[PDB]
Amino acid sequence: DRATFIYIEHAKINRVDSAVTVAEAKGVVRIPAAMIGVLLLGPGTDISHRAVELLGDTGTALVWVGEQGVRYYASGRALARSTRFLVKQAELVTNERSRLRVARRMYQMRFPTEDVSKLTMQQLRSHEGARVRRKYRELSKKYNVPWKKRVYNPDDFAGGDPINQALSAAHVALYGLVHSVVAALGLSPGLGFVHTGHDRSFIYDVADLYKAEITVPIAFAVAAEAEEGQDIGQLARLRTRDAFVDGKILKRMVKDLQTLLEIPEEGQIEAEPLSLWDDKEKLVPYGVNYSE
Amino acid sequence: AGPIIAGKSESSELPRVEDRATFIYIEHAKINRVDSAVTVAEAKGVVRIPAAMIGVLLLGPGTDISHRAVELLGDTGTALVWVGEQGVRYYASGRALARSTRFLVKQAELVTNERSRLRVARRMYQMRFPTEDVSKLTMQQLRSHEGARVRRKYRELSKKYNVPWKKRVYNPDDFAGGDPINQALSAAHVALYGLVHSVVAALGLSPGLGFVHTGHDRSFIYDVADLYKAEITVPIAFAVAAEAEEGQDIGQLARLRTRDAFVDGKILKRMVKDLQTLLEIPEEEPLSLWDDKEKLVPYGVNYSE
Amino acid sequence: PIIAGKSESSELPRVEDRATFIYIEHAKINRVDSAVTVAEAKGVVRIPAAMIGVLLLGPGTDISHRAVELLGDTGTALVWVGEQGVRYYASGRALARSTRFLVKQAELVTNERSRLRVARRMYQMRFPTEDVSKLTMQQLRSHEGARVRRKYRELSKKYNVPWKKRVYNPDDFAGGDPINQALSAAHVALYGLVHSVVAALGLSPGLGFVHTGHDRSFIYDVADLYKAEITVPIAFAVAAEAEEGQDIGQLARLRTRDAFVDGKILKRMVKDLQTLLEIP
Amino acid sequence: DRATFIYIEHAKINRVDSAVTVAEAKGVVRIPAAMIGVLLLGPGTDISHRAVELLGDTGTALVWVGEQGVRYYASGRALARSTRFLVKQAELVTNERSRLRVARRMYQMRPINQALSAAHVALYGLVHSVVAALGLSPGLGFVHTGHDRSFIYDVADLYKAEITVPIAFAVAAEAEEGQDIGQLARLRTRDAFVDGKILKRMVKDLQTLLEIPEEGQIEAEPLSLWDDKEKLVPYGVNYSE
Amino acid sequence: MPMTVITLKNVPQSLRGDLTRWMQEIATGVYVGNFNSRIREYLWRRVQETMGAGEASMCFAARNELGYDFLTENASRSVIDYDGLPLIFIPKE
Amino acid sequence: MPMTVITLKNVPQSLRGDLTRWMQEIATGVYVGNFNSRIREYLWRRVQETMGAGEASMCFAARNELGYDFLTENASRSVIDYDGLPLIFIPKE
DNA sequence: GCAACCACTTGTGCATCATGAGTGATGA
DNA sequence: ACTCATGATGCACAAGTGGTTGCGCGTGTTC
Repeated sequence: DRATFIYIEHAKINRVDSAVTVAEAKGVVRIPAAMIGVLLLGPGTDISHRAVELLGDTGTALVWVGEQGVRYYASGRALARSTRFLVKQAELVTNERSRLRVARRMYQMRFPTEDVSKLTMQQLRSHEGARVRRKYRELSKKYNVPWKKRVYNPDDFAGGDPINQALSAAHVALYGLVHSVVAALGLSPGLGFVHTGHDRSFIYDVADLYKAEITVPIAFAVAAEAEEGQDIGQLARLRTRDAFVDGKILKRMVKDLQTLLEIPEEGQIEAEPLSLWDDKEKLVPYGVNYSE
Repeated sequence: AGPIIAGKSESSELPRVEDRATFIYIEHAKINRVDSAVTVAEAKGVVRIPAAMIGVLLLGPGTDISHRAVELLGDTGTALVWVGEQGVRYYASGRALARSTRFLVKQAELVTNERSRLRVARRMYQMRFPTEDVSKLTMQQLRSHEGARVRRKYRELSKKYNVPWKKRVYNPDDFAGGDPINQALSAAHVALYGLVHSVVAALGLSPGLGFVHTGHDRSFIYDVADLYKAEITVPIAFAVAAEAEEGQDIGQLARLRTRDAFVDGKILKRMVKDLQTLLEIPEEEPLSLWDDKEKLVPYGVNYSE
Repeated sequence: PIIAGKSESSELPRVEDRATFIYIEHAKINRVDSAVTVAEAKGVVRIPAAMIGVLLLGPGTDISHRAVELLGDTGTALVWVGEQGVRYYASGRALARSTRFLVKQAELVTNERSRLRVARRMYQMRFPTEDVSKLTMQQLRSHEGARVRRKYRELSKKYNVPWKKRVYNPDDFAGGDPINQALSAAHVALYGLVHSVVAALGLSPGLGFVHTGHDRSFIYDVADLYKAEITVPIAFAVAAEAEEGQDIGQLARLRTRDAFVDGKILKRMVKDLQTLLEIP
Repeated sequence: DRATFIYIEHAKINRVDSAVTVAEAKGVVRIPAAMIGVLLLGPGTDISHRAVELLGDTGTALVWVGEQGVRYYASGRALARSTRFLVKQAELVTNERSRLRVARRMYQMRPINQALSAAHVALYGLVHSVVAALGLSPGLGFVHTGHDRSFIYDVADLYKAEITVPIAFAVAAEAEEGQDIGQLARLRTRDAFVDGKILKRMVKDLQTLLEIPEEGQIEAEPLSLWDDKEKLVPYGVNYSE
Repeated sequence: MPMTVITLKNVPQSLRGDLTRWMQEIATGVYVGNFNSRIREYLWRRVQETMGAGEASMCFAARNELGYDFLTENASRSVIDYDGLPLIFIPKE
Repeated sequence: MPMTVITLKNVPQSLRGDLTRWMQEIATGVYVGNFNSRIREYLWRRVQETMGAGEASMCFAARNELGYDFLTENASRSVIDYDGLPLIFIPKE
């Protein structure tokens, strides 16, 4: 019931007998294949053929991500080739009753202090619009960042206020993490409940649960402590990856996904965002060898 | 449109899914991105892959691939399949280069509904065997009958080319062999599965939302590939095994003839049209909100008051 | 062996499959590195002479001996298209090594009955809506003239351009009017193409049927088959659509090349040259 | 009845009003266009468009030849754009009686291998130059048929046995070891052709073979620009240096 | 599909490798590939603002009697129209 | 008539000017032209017997997935077959 | 670790120039 | 006068090596 989300970067992964060999700069680590649930291959990663074969033999989910999963680049199969999440999501989105229930549940997740089990889609979207306006206004007041209106161009990132650029960069980093988690769990990024018609509708639906809590404050902080002529997008992406370093957000995302899909708590899985050289003490008893 | 940078390309700039080359097989090399190019660096020299024209990239034994190379291949819509020994070993692909989920939505609506799923499975069976009529066959009967006729086809093609076959059927789940016939069958089938995975990932369809196969994330890949495994991969692999002589690389000639049969059979456009017709989709911003009364609602708008 | 600057007829494209013409003026055709190079003041343009049938030499072109030798080797005929008509012709050895066409043309031009029959077929091709089964030689000339003036008048009225009751002649047709320049340009392009095709097929340009007495009579006879169909309407259209300050010759050559490509005058010309001489 | 055959080489021909201008190394020669007749443009010739126009106005047969007509490269129109010789040749060649008569008339008139081939090719070039200048079709041959140069070969067979064969045998005897025999044969043939008597005889025999009446015939004048300055000064051919 | 030919010289190495994703290199700075009109137009569009201060020339099948046409942007050898016929012009220094 | 491309370098100037009689030269050492199979074969045979101590590579339309096939004679970049797909191979010094 | 940018050497080939040698491509 | 071959002669550009920075490509509750 425990899934480990191992993050690898700046390393060359190979295979010896049944364990992947992560040749970092710090040293060589010998993680057994069976313990790895999800492999987050970050930048500067050279994966071998035998490593991929061994990881796919044990049902590992290889997801090629950015620094701490800010960007989703590619992914392999699902965690243990488990399509039960995908089937449940398809069943929930297919008919209007379960789609309505799931949308209400996401809006409730975004509305802890209000009950939205009786509001309609028009009322729900109006409430979210009011909530995001209020959140933007109060964060602007807190961070002393001037704010007028969310204006941006999907094709012209350079032209825009620094706050809007930071918002876009942080939101896209959150989208990358959402897509990484979704691809690891085997869900379909296109089968969205509130958003529909796009290949990443579910990604945006899930990321909207964390926009008002994670990425919007990060973007406002970035815009506040930014100098003129500085790369706002890079700053926001780096701050978002720093926030993603802890791994609490990824575990919360896995739990919230399983909650949304009505997965019983008995059948729910638990994400374990392990680290290699920061969690040597935890991994040594599991058989993970270390070399220096 | 927007600014154009090396290594990142839009869906429009890419060829259509049905207008690309089928597959390339790379082994004992090291795929690596240098200067925004998918480069295969062997011991002798370096080969640049035209990934925009390639549907799926097949990674063989001894193959090392970098992170940026994987990102570039995913950007070009090229799918990654680690085709080692004993069949396909892994799958990988980037974001779908189709921004509309209409195909995926229709596939989900068909697979969730039991009657729709049964109808789709019957359509696939009819497409595999057009002469018969299966308007009254059930799911278990469909599976048993497809297995029986696949075994019969294998026996017939073994008799035609006079090759010893041990009454076996190819299965991507742990199929191993050492005979040249086994190697040719494995090569043709892994090429077919890579092509099917590339097409499905390109069209936005979910590989796990299968109708005939269930229980894994690549069930729909198996379902789509079964439509053509008996009509191309098996006869071509048997022909390769019959033609193969002493001291000849079975995999090389098997993949060569597999590509020849894919080109002659027009497997790529045929697969696109078969996926069009199987989902009962008539010929015809993608993102929008969902509503009950008004169906789709425009996105990117703030609803005050 | 293979020597740079020399090629066989097999290595050259067929008469049908090459471009129609290239016009050159105020330049210097020259051979450097065994290439047909057209040198202007601003730079040099190298011509793929194997892909062009005839090269029109306008005013100011200074061509050398080896350039002419190379152009004749490629099969590209030369015509000096000066002001007021075609001024001089030139062609190298025919890139057709069989004279079956030439022998047949000779045997149908020496015989008077054969000459009558060939002129009959050419009139029938120009005017397929009539009957000339009993029509004679000078009457054929008179009918051809009457119908060419009728076509000229009809096209002048259609495009609303003043025409001074004349028909273009290759010999001394001088005019400053835009219609005169357009007619001259289109007609010299047609005559150059006809001369190129005739020289390429091994036919004798002097063995004419309607035209006789000079060595370019067959050229005139072949060009008459397409003069009123293509070149005259093209020239009238050019004069109609011509603006102020627009080079009449350049746009006229544009339009006549477009008509040649659209009308397939090259393949049609070879096919007609085959049928007029009864080659099965 | 005078048809001058002016051979120009190593020159640049431009046009002064109603007179071509030949600018060789020796000097500048102005020639009225009416007396050009046949202009044999040898190697090193850069003919101008306006000179071509003037020569075409006066019925000039421009033929691009080699050194003294060894090789035939290209040709323009005929003498006074006349086709009487061509028409006569065609009439003689299509029917059987005149063809047999002309073949009989030709028969009545009529290292070492490499030299013979080179000399024969030089004779072919000169014969083709003369034929193209006169207006005859090189393809319509009497003894030889089915080739683009059949008539050229037939006419060259007249002079093969008494010009090309002696030259080829002389150069074969005189040849040094490791020497280009073809170049030597071509140079000796052009040296033989310098005098121009062979050109006159080729023109005379071409006119004779077509049964052209002697009164209506025209005689060839192998004119030389510098070797015959005294002959051209009364003609109006200005000279300069 | 018409065969498209692109020649690059003095261009950033990033574009040199980028064009290899669509059309191969047969010689230093020479590219050949089969595309339709839309892909070729988008690829020349990409080349235009990626070549930097370099020279790019593209040749593709066309509907003229030569059978091809040329697109060049900031190239040594321009293209001159000789009465509806594309001929490569080489300016003299 | 399919489009054909020939690239030359380190070849005699005679061949450089001679190929311009058939196919135009868009950039230094690269030629483009539309010919049938016979003319293209004759042009390639002419190139083989005139370049001498040089390298030549030709690209032409073919009947494979990429739509083209390559002929090279003593060229720096060779051509190798990937399951029937011609891809350019660049040797490492 | 990977990949791009960058500086910087090193090198291959192309284009220009000046000189000198040929007039050329060679089958009934 | 032309054209080609040849010998210097210089020059633009490409490929390599060497550290140095960064991990990248930025919409989806904006009219």
